[PDB]
Amino acid sequence: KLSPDAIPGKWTSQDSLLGMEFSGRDASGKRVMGLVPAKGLATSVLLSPDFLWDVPSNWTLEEAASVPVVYSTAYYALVVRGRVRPGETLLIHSGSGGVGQAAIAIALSLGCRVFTTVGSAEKRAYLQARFPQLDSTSFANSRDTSFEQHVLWHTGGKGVDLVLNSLAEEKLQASVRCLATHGRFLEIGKFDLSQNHPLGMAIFLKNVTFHGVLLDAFFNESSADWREVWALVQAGIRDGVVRPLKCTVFHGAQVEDAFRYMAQGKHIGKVVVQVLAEEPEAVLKGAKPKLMSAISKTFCPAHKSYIIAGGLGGFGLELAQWLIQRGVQKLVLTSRSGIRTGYQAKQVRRWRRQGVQVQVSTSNISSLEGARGLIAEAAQLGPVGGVFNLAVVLRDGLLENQTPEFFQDVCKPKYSGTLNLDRVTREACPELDYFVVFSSVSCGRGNAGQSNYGFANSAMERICEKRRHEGLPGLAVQWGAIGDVSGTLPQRMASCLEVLDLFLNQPHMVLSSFVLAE
Amino acid sequence: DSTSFANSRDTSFEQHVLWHTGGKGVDLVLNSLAEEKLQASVRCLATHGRFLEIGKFDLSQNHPLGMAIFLKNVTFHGVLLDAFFNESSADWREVWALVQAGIRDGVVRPLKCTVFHGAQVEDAFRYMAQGKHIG
Amino acid sequence: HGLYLPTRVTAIHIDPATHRQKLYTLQDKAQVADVVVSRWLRVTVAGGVHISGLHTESAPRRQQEQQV
Ligand SMILES: NC(=O)C1=CN([C@@H]2O[C@H](COP(=O)(O)OP(=O)(O)OC[C@H]3O[C@@H](n4cnc5c(N)ncnc54)[C@H](OP(=O)(O)O)[C@@H]3O)[C@@H](O)[C@H]2O)C=CC1
Ligand SMILES: NC(=O)C1=CN([C@@H]2O[C@H](COP(=O)(O)OP(=O)(O)OC[C@H]3O[C@@H](n4cnc5c(N)ncnc54)[C@H](OP(=O)(O)O)[C@@H]3O)[C@@H](O)[C@H]2O)C=CC1
Repeated sequence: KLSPDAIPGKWTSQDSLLGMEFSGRDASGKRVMGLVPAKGLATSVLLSPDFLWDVPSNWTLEEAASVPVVYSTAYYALVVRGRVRPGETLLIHSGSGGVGQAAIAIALSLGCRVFTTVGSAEKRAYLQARFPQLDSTSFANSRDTSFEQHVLWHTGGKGVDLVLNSLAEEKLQASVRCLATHGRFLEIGKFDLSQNHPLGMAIFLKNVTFHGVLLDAFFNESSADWREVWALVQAGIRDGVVRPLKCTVFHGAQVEDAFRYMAQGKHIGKVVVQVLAEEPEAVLKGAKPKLMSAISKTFCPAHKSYIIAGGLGGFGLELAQWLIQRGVQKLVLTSRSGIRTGYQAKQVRRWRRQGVQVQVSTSNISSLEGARGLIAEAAQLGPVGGVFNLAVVLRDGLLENQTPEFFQDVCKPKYSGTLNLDRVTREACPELDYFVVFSSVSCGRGNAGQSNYGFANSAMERICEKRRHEGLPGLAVQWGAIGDVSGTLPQRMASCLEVLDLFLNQPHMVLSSFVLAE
Repeated sequence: DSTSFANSRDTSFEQHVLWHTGGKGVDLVLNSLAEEKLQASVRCLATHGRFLEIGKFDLSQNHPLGMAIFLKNVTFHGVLLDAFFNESSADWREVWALVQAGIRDGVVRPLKCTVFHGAQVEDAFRYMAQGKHIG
Repeated sequence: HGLYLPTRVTAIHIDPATHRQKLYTLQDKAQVADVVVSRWLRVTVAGGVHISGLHTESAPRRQQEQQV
């Protein structure tokens, strides 16, 4: 229901955007509960210390998993934006929900009169148990617009000072009518805001401050303003106001069950996932989290350098874009003519602006000295991590019109280049962990009139097989027809990159991929 | 400075502010204009902006306001000074203190004044009605 | 990244007379209209068309994945 890009901050990760809070151990073994823009549901997280509280002694790590997001948003909404003062009467929607409970806890501490809207009778009873200060006249129905009349009755018709609205459509309009003179309306939802629904300005004749609250802004900007909310949450924790919510603990192996349980919408409190059990020790100063079985997907370090021969070509640019998304920050792209088109210039400038240390070169891998120069440049950037070989020269024609010169030209970029790269990589590339060369289905199946292409591709496969036998990385991928950049319909670039992600992890040597016509 | 002026009878201040502010906008806006120009002013708010409305025409007529602006942390304020005369004196003392502090600190300067005698009250009303007065 | 479709446009102004005036013939027989996008001012101008306040929302892929 929500596009991943809607999350603030240009992530582009295309995955791992499913978490917001956690409670675990710091690198020193300290018990900490944190707040992260994304990538929360994981066995580890990389968070700045400005988003990490300390779990007190009473709390258990299970309880601490609920406080951060809910209490941060409640505090930022009320204290820092609504400037709530003691004695006021504020309306908080969806009391059972986490933010509702946090807001109720904050308000009652100051002394306010609280109106809450719940969904059923069980939630009403639970909230009565939690907060004895709430009377029977402090509840309404949240599934209809009848809370308007209730609040307008028990308030004498004067309304309320604050409205922590989280409902949409007609119910939002009803909440606005409950406001009082000098009122303050705090919108934490994102549906009516997104749809650009109209809001009658007549309400402002009465002094009204219609706020729009998005806590997600702080995570990526406005670091100066954050420390106010952090100080407020810490003060609440030490003073006793901030109380952990109810939790329903699921295990890591059953996360889908937790998601479905949430989707049913029958949870009162918070739903939590137990990635790893808490030890009885106060400070375990452990080494690593327990290992688990996870689907494999490729990533790259930052100190490694990567080389793409013929990277300025069609497939080369898309593969380079893919690699950058996986952490590559030092690249070498080889072409005989360098940059000569607009698309190449656009891509290289974009990557340089992103921070990557791109560097085009004219070191023709066909000549062994050129291969040594290329590897030397890559080293100058940093240790050579991987080498890709996407060079090709095409001189097609039936064997009748073929000549030895055409064979030599077609096989120089691919046959000779791969050999030179292999020799140099063995000589002076000890940290290399990828060696990929791109072949064509013609090598296996045989496409009429591409004999030299077949011979060049077939050689590249033997070198890769031999490398993998001696314990070294090696892989020859046999592609069909790449579409965006035989009886095999072309292939989209996205599908090709997904298949490549699959291939780099397999233990085999030569793998192929194509799409069957009809 | 010379780059800080625009035109108040046209919707062109939108482009001027956006260009000179780098496309970000203005953090705080004090608006006293009509419908099209109010909409123009709203499009000038930056993230974490604030909109101070002192006019009445749009508020009285209940013109629609798009709620998409609040995706940013914009805060919309309806400022009416009359509320103090009827209640909230304890709050009015804060503004009183602000004005007194400004006066004693020299920030508060008197405006340029045009004087009409008591017998000529009608002429004063006509002159202000024309709209050429400054001060 | 991903495909984005228009959802809202704050204002579009079209003036065919000025449009015909703006057009200028290329060296080939084809006619061309220059275009400028000012992402700061949220305005796109080409010939006699003036689009302002264009809003595009991400659209989920149809995931037909016809290619397997
Ligand atoms: N300003 C911001 O950017 C932030 C936004 N928020 C918003 O605050 C609100 C509270 O979030 P959270 O604490 O997670 O609340 P929960 O998801 O735990 O509960 C929300 C409430 O909505 C009602 N509801 C009915 N059906 C469902 C359902 N299927 N799933 C969820 N709720 C349901 C219930 O209240 P009822 O009993 O009345 O039916 C429920 O308690 C949300 O709208 C959230 O988007 C939160 C933090 C930051
Ligand atoms: N995409 C496809 O349809 C399929 C292609 N393949 C293989 O996968 C790769 C895909 O790249 P592709 O789209 O063909 O690329 P291009 O069609 O753009 O051509 C190859 C690229 O490598 C460069 N190159 C060619 N020869 C040399 C050389 N001797 N030294 C340095 N650079 C060189 C070219 O630039 P310049 O000309 O300036 O040197 C160009 O950028 C190729 O290796 C191809 O053989 C196989 C199966 C399917």
